[PDB]
Amino acid sequence: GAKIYAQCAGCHQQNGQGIPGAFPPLAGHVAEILAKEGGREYLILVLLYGLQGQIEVKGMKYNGVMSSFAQLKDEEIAAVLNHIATAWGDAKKVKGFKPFTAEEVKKLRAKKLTPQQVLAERKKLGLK
Amino acid sequence: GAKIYAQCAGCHQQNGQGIPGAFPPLAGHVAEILAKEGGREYLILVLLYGLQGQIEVKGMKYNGVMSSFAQLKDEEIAAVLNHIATAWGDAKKVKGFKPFTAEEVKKLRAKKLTPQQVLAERKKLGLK
Ligand code: HEC
Ligand code: HEC
Repeated sequence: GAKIYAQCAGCHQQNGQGIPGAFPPLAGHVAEILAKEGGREYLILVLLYGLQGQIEVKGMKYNGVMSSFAQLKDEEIAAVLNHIATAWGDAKKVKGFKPFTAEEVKKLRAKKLTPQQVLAERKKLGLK
Repeated sequence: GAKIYAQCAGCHQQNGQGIPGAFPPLAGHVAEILAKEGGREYLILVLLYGLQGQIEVKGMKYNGVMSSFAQLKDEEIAAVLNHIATAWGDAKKVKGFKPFTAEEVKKLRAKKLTPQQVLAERKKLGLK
């Protein structure tokens, strides 16, 4: 569950800062997405389905593509999330959130959505 | 050594297409870089140090960026390095063609370059 995050070095970087300019800050930014309910739903989504479509995160906008892995077993995922949700301080800031879990992960394979579909649900939540 | 290449959801893809404005295609596309006197180090630089800038993709120009695959060890890095290499029929073109002697690397591990910099070494070899 951090080893995973490691399987592809780069993208969102060992630091969570990822690498601003091309990948957004998971860095702490995961909280603000983890606050706003469903968020921990939006996140689940992302790795399973993929996301795309110009977006703004901490003002610097992005527009790129990010793939889904949706291969990693509900397990495999389930983790490399409470990992990016804690492993730079976030389970912190955010209220004692219930961690992640696999049934919830297959609970969504269902959804069987798309890179845009997915943005749509990032729309639902907004910002500031 | 291709399992590695695998750790990466999306990216240059598997059919190794990659995808306009985003990630250029290596499938096919790597016949060329090898057929120069660096094409073969460089890859290591690309891989090793990062790459940033618009460039020619047997047609398109991307403005994308490529994180550094810093983190991986030496061996692993000649693996994929031998994979994108072989995987989509490119070495099946190139002469006195060799395996990414997991050494050919510690060999070019130094320069301590940088994205634009290797963006440089690119256009040195002679491209766009
Ligand atoms: C691995 C090689 C990659 C690549 C190429 C990208 N990511 Fe991700 N990513 C994650 C989350 C939660 C988001 C959303 C952030 C938000 O909504 O504010 C992102 C988003 C992206 C984008 C932005 C999409 C766009 O519209 O342009 C891009 C380009 C992107 N990523 C690329 C989460 C993660 C991970 C967490 C488990 C992992 C691993 C990755 N991303 C990996 C990659
Ligand atoms: C996964 C983490 C990724 C992501 C997001 C990208 N790559 Fe690579 N890549 C490789 C090579 C040889 C090139 C360029 C070849 C040439 O110069 O013609 C690329 C380039 C990119 C770019 C474009 C670069 C730019 O600055 O515009 C981008 C956006 C990009 N990649 C994304 C080689 C490889 C690999 C070979 C071993 C691997 C693995 C990856 N790339 C992985 C990723």
